[PDB]
Amino acid sequence: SVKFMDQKRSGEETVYFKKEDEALLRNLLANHPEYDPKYS
Amino acid sequence: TNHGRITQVIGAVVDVHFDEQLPPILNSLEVQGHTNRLVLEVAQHLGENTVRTIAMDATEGLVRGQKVVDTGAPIQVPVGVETLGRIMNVIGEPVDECGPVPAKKTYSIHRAAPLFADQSTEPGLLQTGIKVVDLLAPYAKGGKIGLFGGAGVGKTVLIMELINNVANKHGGFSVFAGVGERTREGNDLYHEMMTTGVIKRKKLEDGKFDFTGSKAALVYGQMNEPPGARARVALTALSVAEYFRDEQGQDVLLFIDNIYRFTQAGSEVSALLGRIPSAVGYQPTLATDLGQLQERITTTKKGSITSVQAVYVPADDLTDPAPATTFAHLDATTVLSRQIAELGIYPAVDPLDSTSRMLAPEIVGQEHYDTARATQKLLQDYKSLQDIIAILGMDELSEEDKLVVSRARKIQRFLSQPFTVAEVFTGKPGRFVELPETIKSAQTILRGECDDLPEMAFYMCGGLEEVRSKAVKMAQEAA
Amino acid sequence: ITTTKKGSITSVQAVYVPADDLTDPAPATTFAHLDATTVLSRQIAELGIYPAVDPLDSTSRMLAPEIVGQEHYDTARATQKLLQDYKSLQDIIAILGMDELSEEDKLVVSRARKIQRFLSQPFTVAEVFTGKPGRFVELPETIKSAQTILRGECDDLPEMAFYMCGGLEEVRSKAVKMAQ
Amino acid sequence: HRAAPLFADQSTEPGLLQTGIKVVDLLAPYAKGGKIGLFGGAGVGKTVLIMELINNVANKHGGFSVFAGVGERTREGNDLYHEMMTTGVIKRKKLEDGKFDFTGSKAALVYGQMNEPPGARARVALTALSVAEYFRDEQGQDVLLFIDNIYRFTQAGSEVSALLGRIPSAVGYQPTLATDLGQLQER
Amino acid sequence: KISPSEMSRLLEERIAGWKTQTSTEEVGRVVSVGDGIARLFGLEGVQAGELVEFQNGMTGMALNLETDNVGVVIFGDDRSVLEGDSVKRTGRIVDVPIGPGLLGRVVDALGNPIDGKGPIPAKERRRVELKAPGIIPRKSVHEPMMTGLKCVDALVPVGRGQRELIIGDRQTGKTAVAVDAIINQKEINDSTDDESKKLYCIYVAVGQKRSTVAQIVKALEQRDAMKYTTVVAATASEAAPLQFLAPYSGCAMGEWFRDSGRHCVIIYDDLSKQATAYRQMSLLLRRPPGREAYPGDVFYLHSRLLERAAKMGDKSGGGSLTALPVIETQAGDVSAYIPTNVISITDGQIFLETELFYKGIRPAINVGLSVSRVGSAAQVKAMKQVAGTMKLELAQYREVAAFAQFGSDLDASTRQLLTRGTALTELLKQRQYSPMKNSVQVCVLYCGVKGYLDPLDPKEISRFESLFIDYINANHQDILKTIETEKELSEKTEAKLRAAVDEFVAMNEFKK
Amino acid sequence: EVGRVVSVGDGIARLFGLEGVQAGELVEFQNGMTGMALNLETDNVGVVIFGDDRSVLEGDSVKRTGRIVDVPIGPGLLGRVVDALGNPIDGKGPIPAKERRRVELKAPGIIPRKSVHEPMMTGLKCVDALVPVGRGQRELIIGDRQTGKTAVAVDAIINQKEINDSTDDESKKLYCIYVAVGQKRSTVAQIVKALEQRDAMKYTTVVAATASEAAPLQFLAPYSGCAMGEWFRDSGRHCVIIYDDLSKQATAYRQMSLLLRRPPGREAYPGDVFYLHSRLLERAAKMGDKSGGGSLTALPVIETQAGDVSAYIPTNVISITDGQIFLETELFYKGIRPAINVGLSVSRVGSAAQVKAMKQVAGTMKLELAQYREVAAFAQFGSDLDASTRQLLTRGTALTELLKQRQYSPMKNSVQVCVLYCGVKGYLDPLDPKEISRFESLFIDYINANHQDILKTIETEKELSEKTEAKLRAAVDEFVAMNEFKK
Amino acid sequence: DLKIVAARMKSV
Amino acid sequence: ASEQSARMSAMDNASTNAGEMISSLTLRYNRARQAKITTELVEIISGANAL
Ligand SMILES: Nc1ncnc2c1ncn2[C@@H]1O[C@H](COP(=O)(O)OP(=O)(O)OP(=O)(O)O)[C@@H](O)[C@H]1O
Ligand SMILES: Nc1ncnc2c1ncn2[C@@H]1O[C@H](COP(=O)(O)OP(=O)(O)OP(=O)(O)O)[C@@H](O)[C@H]1O
Ligand SMILES: Nc1ncnc2c1ncn2[C@@H]1O[C@H](COP(=O)(O)OP(=O)(O)O)[C@@H](O)[C@H]1O
Ligand SMILES: [Mg+2]
Ligand SMILES: [Mg+2]
Ligand SMILES: [Mg+2]
Repeated sequence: SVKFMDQKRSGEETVYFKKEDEALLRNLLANHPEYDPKYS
Repeated sequence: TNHGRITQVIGAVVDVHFDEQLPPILNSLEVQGHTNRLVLEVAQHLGENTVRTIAMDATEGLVRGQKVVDTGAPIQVPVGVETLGRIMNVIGEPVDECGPVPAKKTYSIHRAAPLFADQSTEPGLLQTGIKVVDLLAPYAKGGKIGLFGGAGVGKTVLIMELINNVANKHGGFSVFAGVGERTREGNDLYHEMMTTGVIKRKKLEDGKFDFTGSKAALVYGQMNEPPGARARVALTALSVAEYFRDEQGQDVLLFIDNIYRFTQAGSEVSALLGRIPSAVGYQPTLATDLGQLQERITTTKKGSITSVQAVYVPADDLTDPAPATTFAHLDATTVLSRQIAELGIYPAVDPLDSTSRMLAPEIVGQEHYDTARATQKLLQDYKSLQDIIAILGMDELSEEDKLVVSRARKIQRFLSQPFTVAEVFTGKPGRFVELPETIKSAQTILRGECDDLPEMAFYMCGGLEEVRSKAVKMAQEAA
Repeated sequence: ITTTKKGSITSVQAVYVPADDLTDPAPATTFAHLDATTVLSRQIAELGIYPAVDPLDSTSRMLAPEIVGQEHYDTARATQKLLQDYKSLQDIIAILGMDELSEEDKLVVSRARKIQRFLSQPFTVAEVFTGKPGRFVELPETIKSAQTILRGECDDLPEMAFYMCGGLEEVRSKAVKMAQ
Repeated sequence: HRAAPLFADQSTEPGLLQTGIKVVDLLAPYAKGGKIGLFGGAGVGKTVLIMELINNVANKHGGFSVFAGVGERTREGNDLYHEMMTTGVIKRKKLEDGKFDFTGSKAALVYGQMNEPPGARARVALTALSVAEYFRDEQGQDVLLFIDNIYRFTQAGSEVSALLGRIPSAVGYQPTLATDLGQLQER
Repeated sequence: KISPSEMSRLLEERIAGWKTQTSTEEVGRVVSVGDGIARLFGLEGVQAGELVEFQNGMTGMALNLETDNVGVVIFGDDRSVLEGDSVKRTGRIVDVPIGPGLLGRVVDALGNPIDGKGPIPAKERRRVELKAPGIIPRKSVHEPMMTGLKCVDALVPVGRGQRELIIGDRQTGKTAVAVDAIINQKEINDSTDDESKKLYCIYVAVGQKRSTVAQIVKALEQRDAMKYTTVVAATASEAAPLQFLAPYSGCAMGEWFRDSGRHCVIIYDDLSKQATAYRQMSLLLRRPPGREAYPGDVFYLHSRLLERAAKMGDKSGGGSLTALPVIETQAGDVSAYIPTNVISITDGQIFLETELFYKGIRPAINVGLSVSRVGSAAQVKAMKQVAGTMKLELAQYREVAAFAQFGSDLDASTRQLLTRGTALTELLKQRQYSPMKNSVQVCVLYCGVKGYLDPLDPKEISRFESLFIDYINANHQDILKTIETEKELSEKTEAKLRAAVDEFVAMNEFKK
Repeated sequence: EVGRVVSVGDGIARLFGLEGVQAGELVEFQNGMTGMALNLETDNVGVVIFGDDRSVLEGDSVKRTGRIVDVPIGPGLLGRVVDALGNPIDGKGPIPAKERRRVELKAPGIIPRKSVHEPMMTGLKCVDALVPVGRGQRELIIGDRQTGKTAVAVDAIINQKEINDSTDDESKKLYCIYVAVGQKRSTVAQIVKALEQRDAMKYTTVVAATASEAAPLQFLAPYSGCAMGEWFRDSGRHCVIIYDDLSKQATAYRQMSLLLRRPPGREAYPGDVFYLHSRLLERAAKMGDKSGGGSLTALPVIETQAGDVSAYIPTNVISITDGQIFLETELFYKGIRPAINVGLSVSRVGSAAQVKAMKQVAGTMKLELAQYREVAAFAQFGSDLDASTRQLLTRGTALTELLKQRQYSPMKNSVQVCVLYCGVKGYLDPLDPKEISRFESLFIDYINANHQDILKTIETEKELSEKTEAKLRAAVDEFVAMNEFKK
Repeated sequence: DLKIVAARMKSV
Repeated sequence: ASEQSARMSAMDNASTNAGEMISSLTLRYNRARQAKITTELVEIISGANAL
């Protein structure tokens, strides 16, 4: 119950925020071109 | 000199009979007719001109009726700049294989603490180059620091990083005391100190040595040694530092690995000295024996000693009497966790158990205080949402709670950083993060400016700019 | 007690365990002297399973494939894996229920309950307080039955058809009689 | 320290105790020669229940009462004394010379203060119990005994046993726990 | 097994017919030493609890009288003492000075100052272990103490003559509560010439290190608080007997104010340290132990200590001696030996938690477990009128707390409770070393309970209160004077208060 | 001098006399039995007997030999089984050794030491990859009963016969010492048989202090083994010593101390248990080039109860070792054998005790296994997952099925490198998990049949250049082409 | 043990 | 609608089962607490009487 809940929580959070990080990495360089090395 | 006769031998406990002129307690006695030097420290008076003593070395080979000589004073350790760059034992003997200590003075390891009238100084801030420490548990320049943690959490690595980031830049001297740690660690530390200029050994054609410079002194009471040695080696190093404090007046740095071993040593002999055990096997004279040590470590109007103590916490139980008593003796506290180290977040500091007397708006400004308290509030909020996430899932959380979770995860990953000495584990290079950069980055993350940035980016990054660079690289590698 | 070049002593020792505590010094010391082990349990006896052997705490040194065959070894290890996978779900079944589980886990639970009930034998000496006659069981029949239950050739049968039946022919006959 | 009643001098017919309270006499009927647990601290109206039991048993059954404070807080004792003097359970009337005239009251008090050592707190319940045994035997009327707190009496016994050097029992308690509780409660 | 009389130096005298027993009952010879304990032969005539003096000037307490020896605990280190030394009686039981000469002075557990400012005048020296008051001389608690904290003064009130335990875990804010209680008395003591409306303070430290006692003294000297208090310091370097005796010395120093009729409050830091020292003294005298190796005389110890806190009647003088003992719990388990012994002795409980210290709830008072067996009797009516409401409101919030993560899905009649509870919880927050008066507390809690903070963002409440205080302190000092003098919130003053609140809200603008 | 026995009981004697006894010396009775003096009280002397007490009779004469308790050392012990005192029990001849060594000795100091850089090939895959072991290290093998500890140690012993046969340089050979405390003679005989069946005794010796043997022998046997290994350590020859189980030694010490009327402590043990194990394990070391350059690796073994490592002996031995190899029953029955929990198991030395060729693969393997452990629980429930997450699960399952091994079937380092290369570069993701157990075996035979040169190159250069990389990739492609599996 | 049961109770 | 009804029923049953498990764990906790106290005290006493 303890290790069960802890590992379930860790996996769920990991998956959710991995998806979100994939989307943010897709949409980053457009909205912040000052960091984009294409324009440097 | 008086003369006595060993009467009985029980492990590390030796009873001695004198015909006249008993020695006071804490005095040192030398056994005559032994293979190597064997020193005994008086501990009790029993009656009939008999005393009970604790051996520094192994009692193997001792004989009843064997002769003993009182020195008329307790264990006197040499002191001065001659101990610098040099290793020493509990009894002051060198174990560096470089020659004897040509000290012009000796101090008794047993002294009385400075009185209440000798007040401290201002709570000076100490910059270690570590982020979570400088932010949430600021270390004081003149106060005691504690590193609590079990086995395998990063105490020794953190002390080594502090040595690299403080002792080299420190203009005063420094001392290290190995109290029941591994000997391999001592060899590694000595080699690293010879490398980074903290020790400067120069051999000569005539077989002698020259430790000129070498602003460090080492004392070792490691696990191989018996009780009596592990206990008194801390007092030895503390006297070596008290010399520089009182007379020279220079600021001093003291590092102790681990203090808990010192307490354990007492338990190993208490039942042999006829004492009844305390709660969980420890001795009755736990709090007093530890306080008599700790009170000697304090700033005065002549100098200052900044100590850094690593406290073993067995079975990750902070309710144990030894750390429970040690908590009250410290100005700054830093508790390391296994649950955090499992996430690869090194240093594995728990920012909700670490505290510091210095974290107040009058010492550190409100820009620091409010930032730290907001970080702690965020992390506690993330901790309260753990069960809801584990049962129901992230789908049930509102967008406010999702923002909270994202920011808390980013903060957790951001407090991590790589050390220079951990290159041999991770391979990554080390970083030195100043405090204003840390405060700027934490304010930025809490304000919501970096929500767009990915969570992975905030890993082993000294500064927010590095995080941006890592995010740029990860986005470019994505396409 | 030891086999020697002269003769041999086989020994069968019943070791009490006070307060159902296996960490007591007596059984803890006794564990080191044994070549084979059989740990009985009260949790399994309350389910009416007899012999109340806990097949996970039980072990032996004569289970390796260099002594018994690889089919025996593989069947035993598959059964142990199945029962451990069923043990790992006890908490989430007690709190939430079987509905939360997936289909693989439900199949696992079914086969684990079936193989638990199948590892239950009516002895001859128990006839005085049980009534049902004794069932001697050879080893190859046990191995075939375990193989069939693990493959999935007995999922159609009920769960209470494996209780005190010995081989599988008795299980199928009891399922037939229970269909009525 | 008095021997308990024998097997012959003991009544085999149990009987309830007519208090005058509805919930008590309905769902938790008391009994003569009984021992009634009272699970409740403050903020519930315990003291008023106590005074009501005393008054009702004195009016109807004509029997007096006793209160024993086994290691109680001292201010609580003062509060109880003043509440008793207020409610009429105690009648402390001044006299001309300067003495007092405790006329017909309904309760004696025996206080073992918390500041008292172990040995006193352990021998207080027996004092009140003898004071009540007086009314039972010669007076021959039913009486009510209140002990506040039974556990404190047990603590005092455990301490006293620890001082004399007796090896403690299971959970630190004395090895004479049930025996002492029986020496008390069998009277 | 040999007796001190059986050693082979005295039997050479007895066997030789030597009858040189003219050695008086005053003089004895040390027989054994160790671990802060000494064992003597002689002194047949010494009292239990009596002081004795060695050759080298040090002194000790005789505790374990025995048929053959005498057990002594030392007020120092054993390097001074050695077998064969002589010991003589002083004749006097352990005592300490009492008077106004201690105000503004730091002293050890025997009155010996450690401030370095000078000696202590003392026309009266009082014993350390005395009988506590009885029952008739005492009086019911009907007067408050005014810690200065909103949560305590409202929901966990402390009266004069009470014993309100401050129990909690390490680093929660216990010493802060105590120091705030000390500091809040400044405006009340400086605004009065009589020594009957004042409240003096005593701060006993046990097991602490000097580098924080000095910080406490510094903080109190910054705010001019030491002029009406004194500190008793028994630190960790100081031996076990001094840590054991310091609380009794503090109670002796406060008994002067109690008997005189002056009101004083004594704070103990931490009592558990005292218990540990007592254990260390009992296990070395080879006394029989109990559970956690504590002797059976621990309950008697804390009881003797705390039953002196009292409220005397008008025939004795009307004085009082409040107590605020502090205890550290190691995991929140108040089921341990010493916490359970102390909560049974005390008239209340202030339970500080660690989960709330990091949620911004500082002071971290958990009002669910915190109680006060005295209650509203230790409150002015002006505080009763708002506290009786706020307690119920917070209890309702405590019943619907888990729904805070689901309030989006609920309906009204359950979100109002959450909102009011959140507003009150953000109101009860306070700043370190910044206490308030009861009048300001009443005004702020009237603003709170009467719904003038529901529509605000919580984060802005900390601003609101501050501005409001200045507002009233700028404009309606008459209301504060009336509440302080009459100790009541009448309908006219309540209307004035609503008027001031409306004017304040009209002047300023908030987020939500 | 001589003395007389005053009291006798439970394998312990109390003497009167011998005022010139050294604490810790051997003592001889008038019936051949020996003893060790520990408690030099004032009136009497407390001796512990090396055998049964039926021989001693409360009045027997006793004599001191003057020798501190010591044991023989040398190559005469190799291939032999001896008791705690060096007396043989194989039943074939005496011990031909001339030089002796004291049992209790001072460990070597800080200066005559160096860092750990050479690996100790354990033969297993999970250990040699994820929990590496060095020469001069002290790594604990802690677990419950019947989990595969003695098997790990015996595989470590067996893997060395190839390394030792293919050389005559004693500086590279690794000798071994197996100390059996508390075991029964049947088990020790089985271990000796398993080693002789594989020719793994010409470089090992055994020190059997079994259960029938008195407590002092169980207490002294590990120190005797360390003394026998210090010969290799100081002579420039590497040795590995295994203690099975150390806890049994602690129990024996508790028995002796309680029968000498010494007072107990926690769990009835003394306070000197930490000193006992520190004395013993600090003798393991890696010496410098001036002291020969030898080594003495240690692999103690501990049996916990109910996995409680919060106990008193496990806590100490965890705090005085340079690593941990945890073993669990859940993993043992799930199918993971050896049942090494790679989360709790660590090695402070780490990559420094690892070959570069193994570093390159094991870093990625450790990372992948961390991720798999993190999402394994979520995956079991069953929910839609991204391709990347599914890939992580597939690779973690593949690696978990790779690290399984048969008992007494160790492997060379180069073969481990090749197999883990096949596992890491993605040649097992599509394949069925249950099939991998033969993909391994066949692949091994293939690279031992036709690609010996790759193995020789990895053994010599101890790295993976691009040439060996490409050759191995081509070999794997040929192998997958020649064979067929379920996916 | 105790920590196990306490942790389980907290979780439940 | 059927889903939400079943969800409420499942939450009811889960809370009930959790209460039962809490009762059992409370019994076990008190047993272990008493055992710890007795064990520690017996250790202290046995160390006190072996002097
Ligand atoms: N109202 C408060 N607001 C902000 N910080 C506070 C407040 N009260 C206490 N603290 C802070 O909490 C920390 C603990 O302070 P304090 O010493 O008063 O608690 P404690 O329980 O006595 O700690 P210890 O266990 O060392 O005695 C300090 O940093 C203090 O500044
Ligand atoms: N890699 C392995 N694969 C399959 N079985 C193994 C493996 N390793 C060990 N075992 C099996 O585990 C069982 C126990 O063997 P082992 O001798 O290692 O016990 P142990 O862990 O030392 O505990 P103890 O000696 O106290 O009984 C044996 O049946 C053995 O075949
Ligand atoms: N900053 C770190 N980075 C990476 N690994 C670390 C770090 N700190 C500790 N570790 C790992 O944990 C182990 C702890 O060893 P050590 O530093 O001596 O801590 P302790 O003495 O508390 O057990 C290290 O060997 C390492 O494997
Ligand atoms: Mg370390
Ligand atoms: Mg404090
Ligand atoms: Mg084994």
